[PDB]
Amino acid sequence: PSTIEEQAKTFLDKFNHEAEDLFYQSSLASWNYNTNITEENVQNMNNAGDKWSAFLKEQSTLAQMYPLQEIQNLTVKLQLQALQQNGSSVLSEDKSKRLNTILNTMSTIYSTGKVCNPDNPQECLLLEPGLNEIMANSLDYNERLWAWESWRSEVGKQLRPLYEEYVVLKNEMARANHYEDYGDYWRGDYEVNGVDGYDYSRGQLIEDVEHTFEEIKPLYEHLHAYVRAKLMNAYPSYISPIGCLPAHLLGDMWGRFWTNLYSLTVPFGQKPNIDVTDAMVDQAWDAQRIFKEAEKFFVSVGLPNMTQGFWENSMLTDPGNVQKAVCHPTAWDLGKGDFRILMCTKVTMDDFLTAHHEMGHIQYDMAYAAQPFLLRNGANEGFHEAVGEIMSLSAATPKHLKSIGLLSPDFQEDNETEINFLLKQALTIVGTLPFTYMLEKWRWMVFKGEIPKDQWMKKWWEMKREIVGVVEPVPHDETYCDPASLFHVSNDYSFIRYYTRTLYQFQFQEALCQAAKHEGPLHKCDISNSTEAGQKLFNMLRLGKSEPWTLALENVVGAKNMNVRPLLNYFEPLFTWLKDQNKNSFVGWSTDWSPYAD
Amino acid sequence: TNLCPFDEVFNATRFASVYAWNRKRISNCVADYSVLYNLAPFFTFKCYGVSPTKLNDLCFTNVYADSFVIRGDEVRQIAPGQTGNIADYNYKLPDDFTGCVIAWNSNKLDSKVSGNYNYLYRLFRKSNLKPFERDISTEIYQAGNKPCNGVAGFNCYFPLKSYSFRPTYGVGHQPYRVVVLSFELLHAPATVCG
Ligand SMILES: *[C@@H]1O[C@H](CO)[C@@H](O[C@@H]2O[C@H](CO)[C@@H](O)[C@H](O)[C@H]2NC(C)=O)[C@H](O[C@@H]2O[C@@H](C)[C@@H](O)[C@@H](O)[C@@H]2O)[C@H]1NC(C)=O
Ligand SMILES: *[C@@H]1O[C@H](CO)[C@@H](O)[C@H](O)[C@H]1NC(C)=O
Ligand SMILES: *[C@@H]1O[C@H](CO)[C@@H](O)[C@H](O)[C@H]1NC(C)=O
Ligand SMILES: *[C@@H]1O[C@H](CO)[C@@H](O)[C@H](O)[C@H]1NC(C)=O
Ligand SMILES: *[C@@H]1O[C@H](CO)[C@@H](O)[C@H](O)[C@H]1NC(C)=O
Ligand SMILES: [Cl-]
Ligand SMILES: [Zn+2]
Repeated sequence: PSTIEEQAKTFLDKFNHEAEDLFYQSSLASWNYNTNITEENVQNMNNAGDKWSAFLKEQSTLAQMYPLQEIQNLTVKLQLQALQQNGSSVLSEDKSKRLNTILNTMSTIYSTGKVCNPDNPQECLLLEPGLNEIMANSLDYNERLWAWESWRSEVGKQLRPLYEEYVVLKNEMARANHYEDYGDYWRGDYEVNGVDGYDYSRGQLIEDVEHTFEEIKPLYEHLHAYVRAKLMNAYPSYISPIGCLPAHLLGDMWGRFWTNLYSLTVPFGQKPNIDVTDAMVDQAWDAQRIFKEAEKFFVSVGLPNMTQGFWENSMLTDPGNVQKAVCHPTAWDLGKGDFRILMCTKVTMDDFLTAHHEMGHIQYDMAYAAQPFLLRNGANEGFHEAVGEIMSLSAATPKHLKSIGLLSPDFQEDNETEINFLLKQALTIVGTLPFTYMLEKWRWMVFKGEIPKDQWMKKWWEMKREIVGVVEPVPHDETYCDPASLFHVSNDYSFIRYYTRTLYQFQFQEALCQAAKHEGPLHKCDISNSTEAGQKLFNMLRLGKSEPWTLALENVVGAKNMNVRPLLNYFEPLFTWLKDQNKNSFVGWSTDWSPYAD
Repeated sequence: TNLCPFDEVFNATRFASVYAWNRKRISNCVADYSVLYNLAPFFTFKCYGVSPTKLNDLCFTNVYADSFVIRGDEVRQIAPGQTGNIADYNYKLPDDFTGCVIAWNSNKLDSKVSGNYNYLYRLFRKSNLKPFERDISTEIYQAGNKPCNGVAGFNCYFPLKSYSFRPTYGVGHQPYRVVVLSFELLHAPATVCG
């Protein structure tokens, strides 16, 4: 007599063996292309990738013939559910094809969209590098305005009809899988059922995101007020002391991060910044040494060294000029004990921190390789990135840099270099939080039906002005689709992951630094040499996604939910500084001013 | 007084799959077991019962040499009182085992870039193996409660799975060659010495 649970276990054992081999061939084929861009390697990548997708669809369908309702073992149930999500294959074949066409057309418009200067019809720019170089480096108001506007009017207007059809089909797919819409389907990533004390509902994520966003508002308003005041000094005729910031003056194509405003906003503009690039060059470091130092970092907290295969098979430098490579830094888990990093490493401080971030992913990947295939991931979509981020926090601190001999002991840390550092951090980390929440709230509301088609762009800019404190420099009607002018929206990726990641990373860093007995402000903390910190982290890393993410979080930080207090703790010295700087300024924004309303 | 043909066991070009493990019976020869304690890189040895130095001055009636290939991760199962796919379904050592297990990494010989599918292991079986039992049957494993009639399908699995050996696998997934030495003392005279 053979139960369904016993039948499921046996089915998963077969799947695990077949999956691991087919996935390795796809991952390795992907590797050979990204490291050696040739027409031949595109084919092999697509052949092995297609064999992998075809196996998955076959195994998803076979998996559905075991009912979840009749499984008690939760780790079996989790694996069955993850393979059983057939996604697009719940639609008719006609609608699957329509949707996949739409997705592909939106993706290639985004990546091949071009604007041409209205002086030369043949001198044209793509987003990358052309328009992005304008938006991160230009100080000229009209040049930035031209890039911002023509990107949204040339490419975004193309995506508007496609995006309308994408919502309809994604909602049909979501509703046929018994979610209430595609947004609810995305929030499914945080769902936990059947584990008493650790359950978490899809609707609870909206509540926790909004409740935590309220507590971030005061720090954001003061950051916004300080930035607006400094830009008002640079652009006196373009910025109102009570209005929103114009959306094309934020340092990238969307105002997604405010990193590049640093040079116009640096609080103490003559204090030396910390850049250890010149010391690395003086000391003859290469890519090898950087990754050796990052390995020394994780070993010092009790995690393993890198495998022998990691050193032999990774690509840590640009492969010369004969072969071309995709140089975006990525950590690779191919299975079968094979872990690699791809990175076109230059001898700079940024690439030193990036090496630590990327090796953090590998550390996460190695620790859960003992889980079954389908549980080998971060506990939820925000965990992996959070693990990467906290590695670069420690590696960049003056304490760590002095410790490894890249920073002179005679370097003097004071009030002011910390305020400068914290401001630069805040421009990246805190400035993106209202951008990220606002964008995802808009998509959620569109998928729910709360924003009719004829009010998409109207509601987008009302929410930009009201939540983000940013205003469009040119009125946009409904022929526009400005959200889709951002990669993640037109390439069909969930976005709240950048919000939850940011809260997780300071929760992790606060927990680890307490375990490391760190003295003083949280932002000066280096967890190096703390085997207690390394162990506490490892107890969550090895879980993969075998446990509810709420439990995984409790393991590191002793609390079951996302929490803003550690983030505010990290930025408290800046917050009190901003509050005192702003005592002569207006804090907050009026939504009715705009650059074009005169 | 001929020398014991261990060379054709250890230096053999191709080992058996562990589900179909190979046994060579030794007789009427003199073995110098101190030939081990040497070739330190990736040769590991673990004896159960009597020291290698001490049995080189000892005589047995029959010696058996069992050889096969498994993943590095799985070598720990070639040991008494262990469980897992290998110890349950492919090669099982008895609780009261009185012999030696030699293992070495053979990535250079048993993996290739397209994947070596020469080596198989048994993944499903109704019951566990009795010690030193071999099962080479290829009958379709019945997981469900319908007969399979000899074709793979839903709940009907071919029970032999291929390792996939590629040279870029981690050490735990690389191939290891294993030799298992059993020594027995029956009523008949001893003919294997040192
Ligand atoms: C859910 O199914 C799992 C796999 O079928 C169980 O794990 C297996 O438990 C066996 C107990 O006899 C053990 O030999 C196996 O090695 C182990 N396999 C794996 C991959 O872990 C699991 O049982 C729990 O987990 C193991 C580690 C032991 O601690 C058991 O005593 C546990 O009950 C099953 N869980 C439940 C709640 O039934
Ligand atoms: C790059 O790819 C080509 C064919 O795709 C191959 O012949 C060549 O050896 C590769 N180069 C390296 C360094 O692997
Ligand atoms: C990793 O650390 C262990 C412990 O010292 C050591 O034996 C092993 O050889 C190290 N691995 C490498 C590749 O150095
Ligand atoms: C970690 O320990 C080593 C050995 O004492 C030391 O050289 C290094 O500076 C330590 N790092 C920190 C940050 O204290
Ligand atoms: C296997 O071959 C090597 C090299 O020819 C030799 O040193 C070794 O002794 C051989 N093995 C046995 C068991 O004789
Ligand atoms: Cl926009
Ligand atoms: Zn990352």
